[PDB]
Amino acid sequence: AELTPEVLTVPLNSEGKTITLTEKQYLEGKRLFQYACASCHVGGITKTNPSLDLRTETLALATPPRDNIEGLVDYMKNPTTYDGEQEIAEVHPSLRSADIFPKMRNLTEKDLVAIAGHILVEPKILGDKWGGGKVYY
Amino acid sequence: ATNRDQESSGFAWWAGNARLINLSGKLLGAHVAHAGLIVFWAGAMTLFELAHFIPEKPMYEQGLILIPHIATLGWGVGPGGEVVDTFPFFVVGVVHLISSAVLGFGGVYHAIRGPETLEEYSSFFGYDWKDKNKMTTILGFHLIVLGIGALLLVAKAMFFGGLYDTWAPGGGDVRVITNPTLDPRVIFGYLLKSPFGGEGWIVSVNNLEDVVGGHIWIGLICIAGGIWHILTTPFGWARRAFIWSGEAYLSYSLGALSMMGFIATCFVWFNNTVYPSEFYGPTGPEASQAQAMTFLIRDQKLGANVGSAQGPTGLGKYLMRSPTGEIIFGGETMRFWDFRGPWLEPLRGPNGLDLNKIKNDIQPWQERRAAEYMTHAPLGSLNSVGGVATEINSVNFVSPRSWLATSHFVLAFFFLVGHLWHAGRARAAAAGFEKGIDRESEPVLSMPSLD
Amino acid sequence: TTGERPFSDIITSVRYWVIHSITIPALFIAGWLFVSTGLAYDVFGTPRPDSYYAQEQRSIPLVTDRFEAKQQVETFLEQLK
Amino acid sequence: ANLWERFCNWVTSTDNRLYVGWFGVIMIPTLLAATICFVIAFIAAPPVDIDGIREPVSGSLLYGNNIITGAVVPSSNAIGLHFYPIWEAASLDEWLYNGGPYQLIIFHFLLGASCYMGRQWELSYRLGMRPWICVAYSAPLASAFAVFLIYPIGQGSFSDGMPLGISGTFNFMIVFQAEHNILMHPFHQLGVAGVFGGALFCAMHGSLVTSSLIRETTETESANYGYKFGQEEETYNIVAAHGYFGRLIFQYASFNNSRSLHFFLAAWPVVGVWFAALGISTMAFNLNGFNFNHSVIDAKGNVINTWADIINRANLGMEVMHERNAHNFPLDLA
Amino acid sequence: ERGWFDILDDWLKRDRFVFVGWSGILLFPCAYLALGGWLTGTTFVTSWYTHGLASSYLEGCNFLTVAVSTPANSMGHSLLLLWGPEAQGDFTRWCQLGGLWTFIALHGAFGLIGFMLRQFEIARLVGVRPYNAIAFSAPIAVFVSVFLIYPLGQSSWFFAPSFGVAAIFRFLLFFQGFHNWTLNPFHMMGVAGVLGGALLCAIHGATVENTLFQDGEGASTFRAFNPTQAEETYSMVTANRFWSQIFGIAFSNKRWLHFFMLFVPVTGLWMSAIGVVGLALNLRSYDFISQEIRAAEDPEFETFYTKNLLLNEGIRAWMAPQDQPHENFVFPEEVLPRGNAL
Amino acid sequence: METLKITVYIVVTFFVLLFVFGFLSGDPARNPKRKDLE
Ligand code: CLA
Ligand code: CLA
Ligand code: CLA
Ligand code: CLA
Ligand code: CLA
Ligand SMILES: CC1=C(/C=C/C(C)=C/C=C/C(C)=C/C=C/C=C(C)/C=C/C=C(C)/C=C/C2=C(C)CCCC2(C)C)C(C)(C)CCC1
Ligand SMILES: CC1=C(/C=C/C(C)=C/C=C/C(C)=C/C=C/C=C(C)/C=C/C=C(C)/C=C/C2=C(C)CCCC2(C)C)C(C)(C)CCC1
Ligand SMILES: CC1=C(/C=C/C(C)=C/C=C/C(C)=C/C=C/C=C(C)/C=C/C=C(C)/C=C/C2=C(C)CCCC2(C)C)C(C)(C)CCC1
Ligand SMILES: CCCCCCCCCCCCO[C@@H]1O[C@H](CO)[C@@H](O[C@H]2O[C@H](CO)[C@@H](O)[C@H](O)[C@H]2O)[C@H](O)[C@H]1O
Ligand SMILES: [Ca+2]
Ligand SMILES: [Cl-]
Ligand SMILES: [Cl-]
Ligand SMILES: [Fe+2]
Repeated sequence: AELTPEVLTVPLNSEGKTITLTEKQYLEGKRLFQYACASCHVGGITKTNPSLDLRTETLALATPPRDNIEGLVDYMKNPTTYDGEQEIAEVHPSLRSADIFPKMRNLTEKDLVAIAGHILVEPKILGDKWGGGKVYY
Repeated sequence: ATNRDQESSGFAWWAGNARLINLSGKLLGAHVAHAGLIVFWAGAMTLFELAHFIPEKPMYEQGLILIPHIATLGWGVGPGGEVVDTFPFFVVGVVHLISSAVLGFGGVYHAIRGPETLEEYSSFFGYDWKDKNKMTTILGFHLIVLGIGALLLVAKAMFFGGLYDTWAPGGGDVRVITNPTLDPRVIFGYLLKSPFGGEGWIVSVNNLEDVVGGHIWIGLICIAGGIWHILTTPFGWARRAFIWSGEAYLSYSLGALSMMGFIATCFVWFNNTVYPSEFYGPTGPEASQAQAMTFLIRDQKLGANVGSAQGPTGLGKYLMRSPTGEIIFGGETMRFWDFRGPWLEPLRGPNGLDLNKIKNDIQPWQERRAAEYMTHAPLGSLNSVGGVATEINSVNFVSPRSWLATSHFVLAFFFLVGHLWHAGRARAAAAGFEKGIDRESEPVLSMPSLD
Repeated sequence: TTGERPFSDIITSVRYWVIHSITIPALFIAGWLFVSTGLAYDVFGTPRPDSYYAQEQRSIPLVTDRFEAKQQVETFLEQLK
Repeated sequence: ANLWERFCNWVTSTDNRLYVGWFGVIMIPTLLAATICFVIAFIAAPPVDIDGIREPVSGSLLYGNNIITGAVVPSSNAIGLHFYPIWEAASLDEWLYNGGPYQLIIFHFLLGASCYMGRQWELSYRLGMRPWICVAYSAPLASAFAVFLIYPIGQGSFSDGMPLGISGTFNFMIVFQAEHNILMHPFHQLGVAGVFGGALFCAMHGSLVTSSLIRETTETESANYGYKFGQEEETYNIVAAHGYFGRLIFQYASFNNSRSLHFFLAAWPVVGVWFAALGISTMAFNLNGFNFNHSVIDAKGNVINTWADIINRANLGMEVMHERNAHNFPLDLA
Repeated sequence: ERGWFDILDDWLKRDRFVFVGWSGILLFPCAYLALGGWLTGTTFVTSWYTHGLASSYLEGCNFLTVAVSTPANSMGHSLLLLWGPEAQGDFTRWCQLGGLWTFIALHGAFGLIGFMLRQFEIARLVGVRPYNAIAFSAPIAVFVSVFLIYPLGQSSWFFAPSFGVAAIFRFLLFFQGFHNWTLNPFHMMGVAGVLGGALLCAIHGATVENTLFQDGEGASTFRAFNPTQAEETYSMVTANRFWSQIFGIAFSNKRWLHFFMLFVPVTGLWMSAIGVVGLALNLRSYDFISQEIRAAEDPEFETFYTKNLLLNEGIRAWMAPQDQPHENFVFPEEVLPRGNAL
Repeated sequence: METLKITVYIVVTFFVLLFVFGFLSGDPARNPKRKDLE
């Protein structure tokens, strides 16, 4: 098995446009995810709130949908609760809250795309392991 | 080659440094060269830390143990422990590194070039281990030096910028200490606290006024005793109780260092005042309490009445009573209810955690701080996979508190072994049987049989 | 002593090092090339990183018969496209 | 000859059947207290709420235990590291419920055993011996400190101290593997080499000396009567032993110096057990064994399992089942 | 009669740097091949087709995780000869099917026989009693019971220990979860023998070193000993008085002392071997029936015995699907035993 | 419980003093060889 362009092709937006990441983007997304996100999200779960995971099926049913690049990039700028009703920048890392989450200060727009691409590609590789927790270790 | 082989000295090569016992000049060289190594490491390690340091990451995510020591003293940091200026870290490293060349130079000179013995050269720098007067005088000088060192910390705190105060109103900040605690009932009352849970002996010091005032007392005490030991000679009761020899003196210091290493191990594990969690990461108690707080907050936001939620055991799922009645966090963290920290004390009332404050006054910065500390608990593998032993690879993390506590327990243990080794040997050498039993004089042969 | 030349004699002799300054690196380089040419994989039947699985499968090619085990492995190897 | 000097001369006398000495003055009462409490508690103590969840565990013989399952149960998790002498309880019945006896036993035992180590130094001084037998005893002594005191301190509770029982020991070991992966820690591995090697060199030295006993007896009598207590001459031929063992391996792999041979016999297990003690003592601060979970990844990024991942599955099973009612939140952080 | 047999005997028994002997004809090829097979396998050979595991340096494993793994369960107890009906002479297939495991195990068994014959042979030539060989029966009993008898009682070689560090750790944990092996009194005796032997090693070595006679002037006491001296180098009388007054009892017979040091670890290993023979048949010390009857009926009855069985139950359910891939266990999340929260 | 506490405090203090005064009582000289150690 190989990391092919098929694997690296993910939804860009809700209208069905796709974008194909490079292997360098994917690996950059993994490094930046570890840098800024894995302390709570290792393996696609959420340690401080295990009810919400990073499975694509879970992201598809968020409001607004987060199962694509634009939704995930928007989440990292201005995160909301699962139903979209509330803005949680004050307790979740984002560009809007880079003053209180200093690791977000040196993330650029290009970095957000790569992190987003990692989150969308990893389940295509790991299957149930992604967001499955210890049962699938 | 004076005393530089086994036949002349009686010591094999693997005990070669024992050949130095009565060669004060080379022994001086060895000690000065070695201090140069200590100062070298401090300087070089700091520079390595600085080169590898990203100011946007918490120190505790970066494998730093020296910069946190400097930051705690009030250099380079501002409110909340944010790094505002890395130049002080640079200075501290460079100056230690440059100084190590001076110490290395003197050490190499005295070790191989200078006079091997100092008694012929200078009666002031010369010494005999058995001269109780000279030994207490040398001890007296070094007590005065140590006492000055303690007063430098006071001067830093009161006159040269202050100290980083994790408890400062508004999130932690550098603060000048204007009223150090001088009341000896407070300062010495720390020494008589039990070392067990909820008391914690001196590890429990929780405010900078006590820290600074304790160093004033220690500075004076060391200077006074240093003068005392210059002017006096050991009394008769002391003379009869001790062994007076180089190895014996070494053994006493090994005992002392082992004890200090064990205390340092607990200090860094439990204390979050002189080891601020901003720089070192949360303590183990702290991260465990932070998890209870995180899920209390999450569930209360979902509509749970956390005060009346009965857990599976019948004890409260979120809150319960300590054995003396205080309201505390539930679950396995019941063991950690003695934890105090700036992010938690606003919820504390006279009876412990206050349900009204919990319901109404939890600020977003507290939720942030608890989620950060819960996810940087001091658990991790030897290859620096952060988390419980069953976690997958992803997070490269081992808390500085674990690094500092494990290393100093190991060092303290071996220094206790060294004390036993050298105290037992000093006693035997003084009495004259450290090389074996004299066949013609075997003591047990002159004793009555046991039965 | 048992008659053989002492080891300390041999390994401080120029002739020993004239010989072994060649034979030691030559063996090392042969071992390096055994891997770098990919020959080790084929001698022993060890998967390369891209041959543990087919592109979309997640099942192990586990041997399940005693006397057709050889053919089972060959069949698993075909199915790698 | 005043009464204090008389007392000191009796205390330090080399003529007592059992040496007392100054360490013995602390040793004797603390070991007696710990022994008496242990025996009574092992037989008759009521169940103990070890994990603080009002779920008492029965440890004594009268309450349904045999020799293998019985234990003196660690004190309650609700107490953590607080000091719990009898006089801090409102009654003996409270003290028993909360595992009071555990604290009394281990504190008196650790004091008594530290003084046992001092007593070994002390008698060697009175007899004109070299001083370091007590340094060998520091290795088992450090190990007891590791499981009764140091590990409780790092984890914040004497309830995670080792129970004083056979099956209690096994419980402690299994949970330790789940929470620290001790099998993958090099200090436990050095400890295994210490005690495996200690047992190997024990049988080795025993077999070699026994193999080279000098014929002094007939076949109908025990060869042990060929040695006489106090005799001046060695009872075996070390040259024949060295000649056998040097040929078994090669000549330079064998000892012909009895003094360095016996030093090696002392050092190997003592150093290994030191490392074992330090493993427990440093995993007390959660610096755990090597973690290679999902370390091997294929070209696509599939996880390729190693034996390390199979170990992890076993550790998870121990993790999720231990103390099954004691955790309300998803991470077992202590 | 000085025929070829006696001339060969002459050459085999020459006093050389490495003694050879008749025993050496068995010992050296078998020991060399078992070691060479382990190094070859841990460096280059996979366990993908037998276990679903990477297991070689080539694949990225390290010293702790490499192994030569057991064959697949479907091989049964096949000798797995290179020329046998499974591999059929194909060296690559043989490696993939687990032929290196039986190769190492069988050459290792015969190497161990050869080492023990070497101990007899050299002892007979030098003129010493053969107690070193007798003591070596204990490592042989352990090797044969764990690597041969145990899997022969089970379904296949697959359940034997695999030859690697972490693979052996998995073997320890399997024995706790499935066999409750810590509860077994034959293991308990083995533990006593091994820890007691380590204890005797430490205490005897320390006692000799601290009752030495001053037989020289140096502070390094090692030089003051001559292998041909007739005198004891340490005081048995002083040693005996020390331990009598510290511990109550002491050795007084030096021959008994060194026989005892042989006896204790050798007997311990032999006892552990017997219990493992029982486990070959699943004849475990798993339960105490009296405890189970009480606990079934009285849901307030809890002991460290019942606590450990719950741990075993966790080990079995959580490790079995990955550890026994040929069984095809599919355990949905909802059937997995778990405590609260974890 | 208070009587128990005072008793233990007194007992422990008694044995500790014996230990300290014991080793203060010329202990280096209590060996079979050289007494003159001071
Ligand atoms: C911190 C570690 C340390 C220090 C400071 C010393 C110091 C000393 N050792 Mg000890 N020793 C040590 C560790 C140390 N040792 C260790 C680990 C072992 C076991 C191997 C020994 C075993 C041992 C034996 C057997 C002996 C000593 C002896 C000595 C003394 C004389 C050495 C000599 O004459 O060499 C001469 C060597 C040289 C001239 C070669 C180079 C030496 C220089 C100093 C190298 C320094 C390089 C440095 C980069 C230059 C910086 C210059 C710059 C600052 C300007 C000296 C005071 C001797 C002694 O006791 O004499 C009475 C002796 O016989 N040692
Ligand atoms: C300030 C601390 C201190 C000082 C000044 C001394 C001084 C001395 N010791 Mg003592 N000792 C100490 C602490 C100290 N010791 C401790 C903490 C222990 C317990 C381990 C000992 C145990 C001990 C024993 C058993 C003996 C001494 C002896 C001696 C004398 C000869 C030392 C020598 O030449 O070693 C030479 C140095 C070496 C041979 C090198 C040792 C190498 C170490 C083990 C490597 C450790 C690994 C390292 C930390 C990390 C790995 C590095 C690697 C990756 C490169 C000398 C008076 C001897 C004596 O009694 O003489 C009177 C003796 O027999 N010491
Ligand atoms: C007080 C001692 C101490 C402590 C607590 C730390 C802690 C740390 N170091 Mg530092 N460091 C130290 C001393 C220390 N160091 C010394 C002496 C050096 C010079 C060698 C360094 C040079 C250094 C570098 C270059 C780096 C670190 C790094 C780190 C971090 C990662 C450590 C790691 O992964 O270890 C791995 C674990 C081991 C190697 C285990 C060592 C096992 C030893 C050999 C056992 C010894 C036992 C005993 C001493 C011997 C007894 C023998 C017996 C016979 C008596 C961690 C914060 C890393 C970092 O993150 O920097 C920001 C990094 O890159 N350190
Ligand atoms: C504590 C360490 C120490 C001690 C006790 C000594 C002691 C001695 N040295 Mg050595 N030396 C040392 C370290 C030490 N030195 C260092 C670090 C170096 C490199 C600079 C040297 C280089 C050196 C040389 C080249 C010579 C000596 C000589 C001597 C002898 C005569 C010195 C004298 O009379 O000065 C009189 C006192 C003074 C001049 C006062 C000096 C005040 C200093 C420089 C200012 C700082 C004081 C302050 C406390 C420093 C704090 C440092 C701290 C932060 C680390 C004497 C035995 C001489 C000798 O061996 O004769 C044969 C000699 O020729 N030393
Ligand atoms: C490095 C520090 C240091 C060292 C090595 C010494 C060493 C010495 N001092 Mg000096 N002293 C010092 C600092 C030091 N002093 C300081 C800072 C002062 C000013 C306060 C003094 C004031 C002083 C006086 C007035 C006297 C000495 C004396 C002595 C000599 C006898 C020591 C003795 O018997 O202790 C043994 C300790 C005791 C007997 C204390 C009682 C025993 C208790 C019960 C032990 C408790 C241990 C326990 C674990 C404590 C844990 C912490 C605790 C606080 C809770 C010895 C040479 C004596 C001497 O001969 O002077 C010429 C003497 O009369 N010293
Ligand atoms: C005696 C003896 C010994 C020891 C020795 C020693 C221990 C020595 C020491 C030494 C030392 C201790 C030395 C040091 C030196 C130092 C130096 C030489 C430094 C320099 C520095 C510099 C040059 C700097 C630079 C810089 C800067 C300024 C800035 C930043 C960057 C950099 C870093 C580049 C031995 C054991 C061997 C043996 C024999 C005898
Ligand atoms: C700084 C500080 C502080 C303070 C501190 C202090 C004030 C301290 C003190 C300390 C001290 C003050 C200590 C002491 C110690 C002591 C010791 C450690 C002792 C010892 C002793 C000994 C060891 C003895 C011995 C012996 C005996 C017993 C018998 C006879 C003989 C002899 C002598 C051997 C505080 C906490 C506030 C806060 C923080 C900071
Ligand atoms: C199987 C087989 C065979 C055989 C083969 C062989 C015989 C091989 C050999 C092989 C070998 C013979 C190999 C070897 C290798 C080696 C190595 C790989 C080593 C390494 C080492 C190291 C790495 C080291 C390390 C260390 C230590 C351990 C300690 C000290 C320090 C150090 C760090 C140095 C035949 C063909 C018959 C047939 C088919 C099957
Ligand atoms: C809480 C701990 C308090 C520790 C207090 C430390 C204070 C130090 C003062 C110690 C008092 C000096 O008094 C000390 O005791 C008595 C006095 O009868 C003597 O006691 C001893 O003397 C000699 C020592 O050579 C012995 O042979 C003899 O058996 C014994 O009588 C000590 O030699 C003396 O040194
Ligand atoms: Ca003086
Ligand atoms: Cl449990
Ligand atoms: Cl919990
Ligand atoms: Fe012996």
